[PDB]
Amino acid sequence: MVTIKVFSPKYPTELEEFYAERIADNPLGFIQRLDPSISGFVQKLREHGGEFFEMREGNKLIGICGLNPINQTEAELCKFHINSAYQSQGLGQKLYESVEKYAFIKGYTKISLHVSKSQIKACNLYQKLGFVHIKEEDCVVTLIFPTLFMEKILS
Ligand SMILES: [K+]
Ligand SMILES: [K+]
Repeated sequence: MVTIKVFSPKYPTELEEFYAERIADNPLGFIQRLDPSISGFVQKLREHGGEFFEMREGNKLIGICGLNPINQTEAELCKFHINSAYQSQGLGQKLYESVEKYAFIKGYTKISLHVSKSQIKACNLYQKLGFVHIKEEDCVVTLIFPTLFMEKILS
């Protein structure tokens, strides 16, 4: 039974551990800009009016997804991460579709996101989910993070 809900920890550090496992899952050897802890992020997101979701297989946390309000009608998808062993079942898509229905019910008509240009598999999923390419920027930080900005209108 795959279940999607608002994230609720089984134990206080469950999210930290899940997130560290996702960051550790880097087989192509991409450079990583590490991120408060994810639990702090979630707390702040909820205080700002956002929401943070789990997907579980039985009791096992297998995915997460955040929604962060930009304004009255646009939300930003954030911290979207699936355990890569569940990528061929289309469970990333299942979690996103639940999150999207939630967004829609909440009065959002646009979801925006940004993603590293190196992350092919992620970009390909977002395309599959109906995100459209708006712009690329090499974000200077000197480290350059080539970044893809995408949106989806909801109906
Ligand atoms: K890289
Ligand atoms: K819903």
